[PDB]
Amino acid sequence: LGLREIRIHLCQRSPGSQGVRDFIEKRYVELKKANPDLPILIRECSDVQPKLWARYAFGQEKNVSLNNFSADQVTRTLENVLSGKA
Amino acid sequence: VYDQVEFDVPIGSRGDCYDRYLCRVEEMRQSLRIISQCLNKMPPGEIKVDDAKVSPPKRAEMKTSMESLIHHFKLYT
Amino acid sequence: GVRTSPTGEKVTHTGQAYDDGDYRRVRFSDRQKEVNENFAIDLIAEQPVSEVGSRVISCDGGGGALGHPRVYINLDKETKTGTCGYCGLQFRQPHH
Amino acid sequence: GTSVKPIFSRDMNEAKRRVRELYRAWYREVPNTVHLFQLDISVKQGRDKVREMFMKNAHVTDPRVVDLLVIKGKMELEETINVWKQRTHIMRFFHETEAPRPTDFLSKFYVGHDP
Amino acid sequence: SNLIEVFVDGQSVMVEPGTTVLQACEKVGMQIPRFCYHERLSVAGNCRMCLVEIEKAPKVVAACAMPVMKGWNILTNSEKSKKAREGVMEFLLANHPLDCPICDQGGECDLQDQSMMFGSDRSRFLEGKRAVEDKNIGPLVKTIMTRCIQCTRCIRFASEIAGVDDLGTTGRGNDMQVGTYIEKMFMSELSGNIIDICPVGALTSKPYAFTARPWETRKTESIDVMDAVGSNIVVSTRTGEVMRILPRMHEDINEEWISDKTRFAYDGLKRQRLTQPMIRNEKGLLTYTTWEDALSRVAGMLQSFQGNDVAAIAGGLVDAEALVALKDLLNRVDSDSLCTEEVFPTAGAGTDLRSNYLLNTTIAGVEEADVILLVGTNPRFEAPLFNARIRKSWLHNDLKVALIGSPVDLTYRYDHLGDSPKILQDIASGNHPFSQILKEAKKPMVVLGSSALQRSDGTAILAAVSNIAQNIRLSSGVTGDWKVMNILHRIASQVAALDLGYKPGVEAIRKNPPKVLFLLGADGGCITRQDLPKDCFIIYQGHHGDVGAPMADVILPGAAYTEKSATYVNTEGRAQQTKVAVTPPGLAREDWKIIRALSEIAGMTLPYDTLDQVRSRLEEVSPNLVRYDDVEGANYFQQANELSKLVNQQLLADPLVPPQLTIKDFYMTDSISRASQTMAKCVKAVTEGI
Amino acid sequence: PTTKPPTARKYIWTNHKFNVSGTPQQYVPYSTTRKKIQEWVPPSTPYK
Amino acid sequence: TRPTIRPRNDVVHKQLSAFGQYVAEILPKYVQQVQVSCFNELEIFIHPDGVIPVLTFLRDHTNAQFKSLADLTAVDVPTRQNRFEIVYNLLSLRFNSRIRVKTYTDELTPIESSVTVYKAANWYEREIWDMFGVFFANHPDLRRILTDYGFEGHPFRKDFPLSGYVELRYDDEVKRVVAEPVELAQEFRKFDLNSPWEAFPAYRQPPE
Amino acid sequence: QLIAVDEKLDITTLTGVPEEHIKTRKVRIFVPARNNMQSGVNNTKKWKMEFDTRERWENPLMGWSSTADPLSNLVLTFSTKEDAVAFAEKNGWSFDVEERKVPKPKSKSYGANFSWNKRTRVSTK
Ligand code: SF4
Ligand code: SF4
Ligand code: FES
Ligand SMILES: [Mg+2]
Ligand SMILES: [Zn+2]
Repeated sequence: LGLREIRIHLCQRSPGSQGVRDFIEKRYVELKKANPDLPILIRECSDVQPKLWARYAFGQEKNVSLNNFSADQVTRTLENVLSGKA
Repeated sequence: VYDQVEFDVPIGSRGDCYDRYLCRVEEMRQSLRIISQCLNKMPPGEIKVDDAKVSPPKRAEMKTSMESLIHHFKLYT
Repeated sequence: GVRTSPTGEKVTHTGQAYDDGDYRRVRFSDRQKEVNENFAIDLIAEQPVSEVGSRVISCDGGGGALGHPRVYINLDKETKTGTCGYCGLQFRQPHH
Repeated sequence: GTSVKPIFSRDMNEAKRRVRELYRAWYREVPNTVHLFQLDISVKQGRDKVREMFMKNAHVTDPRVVDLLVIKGKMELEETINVWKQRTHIMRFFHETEAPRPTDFLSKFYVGHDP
Repeated sequence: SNLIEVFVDGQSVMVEPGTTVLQACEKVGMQIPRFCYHERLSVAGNCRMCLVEIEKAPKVVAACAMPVMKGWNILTNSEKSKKAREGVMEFLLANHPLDCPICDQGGECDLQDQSMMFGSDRSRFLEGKRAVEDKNIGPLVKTIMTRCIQCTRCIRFASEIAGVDDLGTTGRGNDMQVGTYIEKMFMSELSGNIIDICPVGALTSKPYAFTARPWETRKTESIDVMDAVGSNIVVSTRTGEVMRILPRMHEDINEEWISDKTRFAYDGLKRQRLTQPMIRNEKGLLTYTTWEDALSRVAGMLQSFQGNDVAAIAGGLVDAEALVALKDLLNRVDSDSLCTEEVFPTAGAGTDLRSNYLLNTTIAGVEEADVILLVGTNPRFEAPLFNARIRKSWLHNDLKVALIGSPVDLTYRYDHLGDSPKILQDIASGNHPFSQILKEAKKPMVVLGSSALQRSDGTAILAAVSNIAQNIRLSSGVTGDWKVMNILHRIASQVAALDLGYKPGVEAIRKNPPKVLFLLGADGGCITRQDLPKDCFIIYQGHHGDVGAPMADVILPGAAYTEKSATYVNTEGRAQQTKVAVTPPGLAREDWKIIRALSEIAGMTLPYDTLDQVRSRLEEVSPNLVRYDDVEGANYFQQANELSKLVNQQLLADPLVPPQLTIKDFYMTDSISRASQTMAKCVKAVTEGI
Repeated sequence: PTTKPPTARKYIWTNHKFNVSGTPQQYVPYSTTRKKIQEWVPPSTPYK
Repeated sequence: TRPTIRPRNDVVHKQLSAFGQYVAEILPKYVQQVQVSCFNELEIFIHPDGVIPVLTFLRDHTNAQFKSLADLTAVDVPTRQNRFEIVYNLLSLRFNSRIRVKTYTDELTPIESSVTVYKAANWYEREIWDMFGVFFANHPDLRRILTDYGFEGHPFRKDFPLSGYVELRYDDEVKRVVAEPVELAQEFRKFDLNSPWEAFPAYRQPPE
Repeated sequence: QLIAVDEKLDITTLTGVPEEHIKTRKVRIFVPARNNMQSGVNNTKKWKMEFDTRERWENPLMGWSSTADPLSNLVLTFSTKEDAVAFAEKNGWSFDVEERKVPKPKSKSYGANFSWNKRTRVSTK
């Protein structure tokens, strides 16, 4: 229930990652200034698919696919994870 | 050098054990003949090919000259 | 130059000797440990240094073809003796 | 097409038929092997061992591989029937002097480095 | 385009102008015999072994130095070429000593092999041989100069690659000798490489002498962990023992060379090793125990506590697999106090963006820059091969180098702006001439050393360097993808730990002192028992007895980098893997296996059971850790720079002083090199000549 | 050897030994090299 | 050039080349290649399907009369898609000549048995089956010849280890010989011997 | 006629290899690195397949080096990477492939040793 880290795996030039890329290019910084003590690790995937990882207390974590999402979709799912839902 | 020696080839006619035994005894006699010829015609000279990339050099040369030591080392390793 | 160890085991010229806690020592019970008594380091140290009147000397170990490959040794360093890499014999130039 | 030629069987059905014939022959032979070699095992143990060997190669899906396995099994049966094998050869299937090795991670970690 | 057509034995080849005969021959797979030519050194042309006949020409040419011409037909196997080779080999062997049985070069000698392949099989030399006196150039390179063939490879390497002009030739004619003409040690961070370049047994390794033959050795290709360069190496082992370390060619990283520590620190692994688990007895003394007992004690202590009460510190030689295993294990306890000894600023972007803590230009990119700014670093000793690349660029591309910090000797001429950090702001405000110089630089580089980030004002220094890179990007525009910003690391484990989410620095431990502390090869002495509460449980896992082991309650013997297949990430960001050369001694085990066994003992069993499953977990956490030669990545300099300008902490009025000011501080830096007797000999030799 | 004596050397045995197998003096093989890996010795003083 | 170098014979080279052309002309359905080595040995590379016809021709042809099978063995080259190379050496007493016939197979492709042509083949094929695992169809009695009873694997394959996988000893608890995984007190020591310099320019391969 | 099998080649059941030395082994497919002590390149032409290193221990009686794995000396030669990959796949071994490392072409100029204004001029010969 207690979020500890966020991991975003986005591919460098795959089309399906484009929206995710856009998000990092536009609205990552604001998020970082909203949660200045929260690890948001941005890493690169191989040719498979985008992914978002959310880790919680005591080692529990789950992942949500960000394939073909736009920037609005990734913002929506991210603020869904940061809030006490889903 | 088997083209330079004279000997006969024993031949059987029955194809049985006895003929093969006779052939082997006669081949021993022919071997004595060939050995006599080889003893009389042994020539002088070296006993391995004079090519140090194949045959090892003599010990005296191996302890004297650089190329001989190199070739001895490489041929034995 | 064979010396003994605290357990009494003889020390080889390579310096090998079992420790007190080592169980392998049991292999020498009722038997003996084979040790060669002629330490080559001391024997070659016993040989006198040859003095020659040339900057370069040659060594083949003695006996001609029954020795080692013939090598040439430089004797320019005054405060050192030239040593054969095969035999261990030492050569120098007359000094003082 | 992949253009491959057969050994004996055209597809997996004929291969399975040959497997069943070989299994029948081995099952029939087991009691004679127990009697002739003077084995201390039971007939049930021998038939279970026979069953175990067949199960090991159960996964194979290629008819040529199955054909070769059946050929090897027939060769082994011929060796056994003619008493070309000795008692040691028959008992080698049972690994009676090999100490058991645990498959758990902790047991392997304790004993050594091998995975 | 401009390609010209030549012929090798009648076979047509298209080559660029300026290509030599040897390179044209190489294109069709024909290797010309050589002794003095090295493709990474200046052309000499003195050995004369490369003579080849050009069709319709009466004089043979030196293939290594002669450019090809249009329509030339190179005859590599003609009578003239073979006779030239035989004559040159005869001249080379006339005065060579009969030393092969006692020469360490035997079995891997270019002289021996080329005599076998291109020379005669016998001698007609009926005179006496020359003998020259030996030279002393230090405790690393053994010298027997009667074997010298005067190819001058060592001199050219020393002048060109190492920047040291101590080597030369004295006399002339048959009496010409290679040396220093005075008693002087050729002491350099790259000196040992002259053993490799020397084609004969004239120069050899002193620690390696008389121990092995090349045909005996088994070769394992792996990676070096003595710094963050990630040099590719070959490990030579015989009958379960590590015999020596050799360079392995990687054009992008080290490309033929290794540093002296990388080459001679293998000696340390043979002593002060942890071989068995240890606990504390009734008298507070460390006593050998079984794996079960130590693991049970650690598991009970770990089940006792939870959260902030558990912490871990990762040392400088830890691999990615063990790091992720320990992170998962401490996460199961709901602990997030996973730290490294090396400090990186955490404000702003921090570790969120990879480019914030990487050498983004990459090691190869140094060959394309025209200006490089060095800030608070000593690249010569922190990253010797990176400094070698800088010198290569300085020599061949007329690269301009400027340094901010103490005036160290870098083996090339550089401009010294100063040592105060205020200069950074002066370059960030545009009130410095070097700001103008950077403005007109179309391929500029700024490199900030990790050792300069260890002071309290490291965050402000990073912010100032980011401001300089910002002004470069703004004034000069965007040059495509050049990645001006750069961070130079010195610890092999730092980049992987940052990738996995470890907290850089040890401050979190100081702020919340734990009751259970894990020391994963941590030997920097950053935290002692004074910084921790009494009766604190300390666990050390490693391979050497050093700073960390005597203070621990339980000792868990691990494997060294030569004893496992493990992942290490470059200061570039490139992930590479080592291979097993020998197995861990005694009862020591693979580190991730130790952590997994402990997790199973403690009740929180980790999912992975094999190495492949641990690497799958690594891919889950950070997918770049399983791409084993990739170095390309995205650049997020804009976001990191924007996040770096909201904290305005101030600089300190203290000069930037690198931790290693001279060569003596180079040899012993980590646990393995501190246990090495060869490094101790090097320290004694550099502190006093004698 | 009475008319053709062998060359004298200071290291040649002065007393021949026959085959000693099956006796206490028999040869026993052993490794002639020293220890390869040196272990860490913990300190003898308490740590707290 | 004279004393140490082996002399060459050109009459035999010409005759062998002519006979190779003759055989290739008569049997275009199976002959893929013909070669004459420079020490005067003639080889014919054929498709596997022609094992029986070609051999029969060579055995019974009036101008060939290769009525003796000197040797039959296999060579394993793992880099080839068809792993195994089958080699027949034939001798003609009428014309005092020798010929070599080569074909190929893989692990799963049978080769027709040539026992109907040469009786001597009977054991040779068995050996090939034992050492390499190549199956021969229509063999009168195909089984192991060289290895121990129940031996697993084919030891002459390149990927088979030199010391194998099992070793034998006598066990007193079961009072019999038993087999166990191999353990060696001294591991066999691999030597890396090849020189890094090319020896024979006449055999240099194109750089691809 | 033909039967047209549509499976993947798999000969592990016929090679006689024990199961442990099939599933737990990792093979490496690579072009060997040139020995840095010599300039010859003739040993960097072919592909090599080798097995992962296992434990070696000292023999108690003579101190010799003892092993328990039978594949410690097995090294295979291949013309191409694809051939080695196919062999490893059909033998059931899991493998790691390393791309061939080729030295990049270099621009050599003997005249540059004596440049009028560049740093490439040599101070000694
Ligand atoms: S350098 Fe080479 S040729 Fe000279 S002695 Fe040593 S091994 Fe022999
Ligand atoms: S010491 Fe070695 S590298 Fe230097 S000139 Fe002599 S042979 Fe060449
Ligand atoms: S290699 Fe060309 S002269 Fe030496
Ligand atoms: Mg050398
Ligand atoms: Zn001597």
